[PDB]
Amino acid sequence: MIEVVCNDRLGKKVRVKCNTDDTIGDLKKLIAAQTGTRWNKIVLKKWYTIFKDHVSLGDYEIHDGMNLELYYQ
Amino acid sequence: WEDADFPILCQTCLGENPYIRMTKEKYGKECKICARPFTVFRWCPGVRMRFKKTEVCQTCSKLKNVCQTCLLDLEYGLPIQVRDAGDMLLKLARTTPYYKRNRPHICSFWVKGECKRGEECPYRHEKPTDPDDPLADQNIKDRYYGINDPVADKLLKRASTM
Amino acid sequence: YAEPAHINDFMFEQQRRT
Amino acid sequence: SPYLFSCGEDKQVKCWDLEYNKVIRHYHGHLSAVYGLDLHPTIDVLVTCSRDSTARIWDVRTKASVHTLSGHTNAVATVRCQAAEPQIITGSHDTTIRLWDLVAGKTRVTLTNHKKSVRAVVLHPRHYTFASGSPDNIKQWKFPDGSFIQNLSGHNAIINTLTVNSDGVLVSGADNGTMHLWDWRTGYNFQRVHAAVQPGSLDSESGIFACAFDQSESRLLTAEADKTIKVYREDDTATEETH
Amino acid sequence: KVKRSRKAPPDGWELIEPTLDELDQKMREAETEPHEGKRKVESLWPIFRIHHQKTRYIFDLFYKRKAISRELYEYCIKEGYADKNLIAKWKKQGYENLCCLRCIQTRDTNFGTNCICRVPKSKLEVGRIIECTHCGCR
Amino acid sequence: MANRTVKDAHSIHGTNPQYLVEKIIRTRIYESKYWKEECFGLTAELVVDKAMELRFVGGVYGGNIKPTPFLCLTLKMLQIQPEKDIIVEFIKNEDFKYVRMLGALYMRLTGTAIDCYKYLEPLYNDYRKIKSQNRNGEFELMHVDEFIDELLHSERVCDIILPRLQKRYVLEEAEQ
RNA sequence: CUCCGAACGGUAAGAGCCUAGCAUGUAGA
RNA sequence: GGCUAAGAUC
RNA sequence: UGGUUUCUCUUCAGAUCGCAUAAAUCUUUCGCCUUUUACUAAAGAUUUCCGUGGAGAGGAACAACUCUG
RNA sequence: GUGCUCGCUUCGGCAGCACAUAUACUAAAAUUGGAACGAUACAGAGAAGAUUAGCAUCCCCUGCGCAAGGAUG
Repeated sequence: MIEVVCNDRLGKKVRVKCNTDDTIGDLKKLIAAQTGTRWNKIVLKKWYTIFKDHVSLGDYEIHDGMNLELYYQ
Repeated sequence: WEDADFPILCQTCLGENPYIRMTKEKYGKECKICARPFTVFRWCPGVRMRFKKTEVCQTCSKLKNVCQTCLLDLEYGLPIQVRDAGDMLLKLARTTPYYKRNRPHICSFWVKGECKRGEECPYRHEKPTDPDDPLADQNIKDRYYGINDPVADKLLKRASTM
Repeated sequence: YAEPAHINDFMFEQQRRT
Repeated sequence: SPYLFSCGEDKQVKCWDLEYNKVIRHYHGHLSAVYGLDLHPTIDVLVTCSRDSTARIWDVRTKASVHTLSGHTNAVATVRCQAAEPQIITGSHDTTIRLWDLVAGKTRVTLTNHKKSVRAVVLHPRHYTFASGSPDNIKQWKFPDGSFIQNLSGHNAIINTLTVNSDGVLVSGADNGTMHLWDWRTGYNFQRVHAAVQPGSLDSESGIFACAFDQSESRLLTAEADKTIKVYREDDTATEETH
Repeated sequence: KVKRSRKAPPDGWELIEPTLDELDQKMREAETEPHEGKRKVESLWPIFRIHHQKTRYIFDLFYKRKAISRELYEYCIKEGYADKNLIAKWKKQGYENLCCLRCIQTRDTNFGTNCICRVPKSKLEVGRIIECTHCGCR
Repeated sequence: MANRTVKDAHSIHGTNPQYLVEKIIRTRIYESKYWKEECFGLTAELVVDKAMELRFVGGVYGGNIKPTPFLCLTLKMLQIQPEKDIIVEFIKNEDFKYVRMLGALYMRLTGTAIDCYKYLEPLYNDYRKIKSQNRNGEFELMHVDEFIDELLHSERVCDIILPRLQKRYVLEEAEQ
């Protein structure tokens, strides 16, 4: 279980623990549970690389502590 | 900084009555004569007047010796370009001033036709001036300083007519 | 030259407007 | 008020209150060292005679300055806050004493004396007005607008301490160690004795930098420059008639 | 609208039920009016005008006609049908047709006086069709 | 060009008429290929031309926020702010199924509470179908009564949030 | 045994062209 | 022209 | 002797003025320390804020119900 | 407008008495002038240095600063 820290700008930085084989759609539901927004309106980004909605976390090699820059759509 | 106690204004801008009422706002209104806040002294010249206030600064108007609102002169009434030209101020002066110096602004809804205010409109629902003349094309420093003064230009030109 | 007065503002504004 | 205010040379008027034996205010505002501080008996303010370019009227228990009494061409060494004098008598080192008012701040009257750098001032409110002082060619003064009564005796050394008691004694503490004691009324030097020095100190190092009488006006206290706070008591005698 | 008391209002409230409901529906429709047309403070003018007519209906039923009971009068002033300060100013003989309670405040004017609403036309100037900006009318 | 197509005509219920959709959705829709070809010129008669050509009902799709032309024509209609007769004309016209759906979005966003229940109630009897762009970009079939009931449902439309003044039960106690 | 941290120390550096959400409310004739 | 460790200095 | 209330403004508060209890600053202490602010809490005294207490001044409501004596 | 005159004196009204005495940076305005270090295309931080250092004797920006930091003569 990796602890992905969705640390966006302006104070919004939360920890999101997800499974390795868990999909990215399950990660946005856990990231919205600590941030306070709709999970359908959250777009994760890492230098203009907008992630998909169907690719598992084990495919991106997102290890523990690999922080993400959260953005809102 | 920049404080004041009484406005150095003319008798024309002071109102056509012995009794008036002043309203002092200390360190405000952003007086562009010296780019410093001055005591904005608002008053009422009379019935159906403009009810203007102070525009120039306090110390900036002391060297020019003009009105606080009209900003023409102290005794004669000619502009600063006409006062620095030249007695010359005795002939160019004119007592019993017109009410256009204390007249209110024009109604923009009356110029557009949709004057929905009616007879209770405080603005003047009359025809505006002719924009082809240089008398309605002055500026801030153009009236204070003598450079580019259209009112002082016609005052020296119309003085030699007959 | 300023010269204040200790008269009432109510009677002065009523007499001048009348 | 129970507050032993102190003026340090590190540009900090550390008002060490004696209610807890610690700093309570730590007021600031001076650009350089502070020469002297005097508490006003009536107005709740402290006249901090700084040495940057002027003095400072610091308000007690407010931690803020009241007005900058800039009326000196040099460092304002001496300071005097009298209830009788409406102004604040500031002693400037530019050979010109001044009396800056408390409300306005400008110097109401200068001093046409004290050709040397005036760094001393006194006050005798017992039966006369407040006097003044100078290192070279000192003279008396008056509290209403100044009045030169008489000059001083032959004391040419750099005077730094000038105390006056209510019994008519006038003590002058100079930097040369010649503690000349004269009279505030007669003017002749009564004792004019010179003090000794510490054995660990040098030969020419003893100098009275500060001197003030006791609260009971019995034993005089003069702090010398030889690291020895000397106390001078009184003694009864009659064979000291001056001609 | 909710009565906000739930305390069984007495007799005479049903006699004044549709009259106060028509005045309350007029003020709610005036509150839903947009900011177009009004210049700067003309939008607050029907807010005081509906409030002035609501206070005049209760005061005429209590003082002039004297048909409403005092128990229904105290329940109407507590529920918000009419302001108690507006009925207090109308009890004095010096003010019986005042425009608004804001115009009677002495500290509201910059010159420290009353407004043009509390001034008769015979004692005023000849040519004046002015209206009170704070109150709403004369 | 993008502030407001009218200088001073009317206003929205709580803000500017252009600031009715979300600011995250309005910023991405302001820079689009379908928007830049349309925002250079758009009139009342030109709004009926572009709305009849498009047959799609949805909002954003894809990784980046790519707005549908249904949401793009909705923002251009809200920036233009037409009269109530033109908005009632687009809802009653049977020339296209997407034309009545485009008028219903402008009715539920900027219209009054009594006017929203009065206009959307005859739209519930339509049994026709339409194509809707999903979140993954694929098309999905949606009935006309299914989209009209979704506008009267909770605020979950594609980039739209505007509650009514009351519910259907609270409005029933006051009016019909 | 369940005490959960946030920012700065960080993306450079520049050349030509292109488009924008902003603000003031004047005396004068 | 002042204070800094003949300021350290082949 | 003669007034239940309510709102404005003028002092001192050494009474758990507060039957409960926040933040900042100053002078000393500990832990981390890597530049700093955000830090941990032990002691003491200086403000700000949430509030309050007696005693004169001015308006409104029945001040008239007649309260104590 | 509100209440009253041993008023004219009808009770339709008129005249007088008493109270109420100056709100409004005045408009639903008229115009006036433009700023992303923002995208796109071009080349891509040198593949190379012999004075040995600081302290005080004039201002913009980040920041809430009686902490702090960049630029300065």
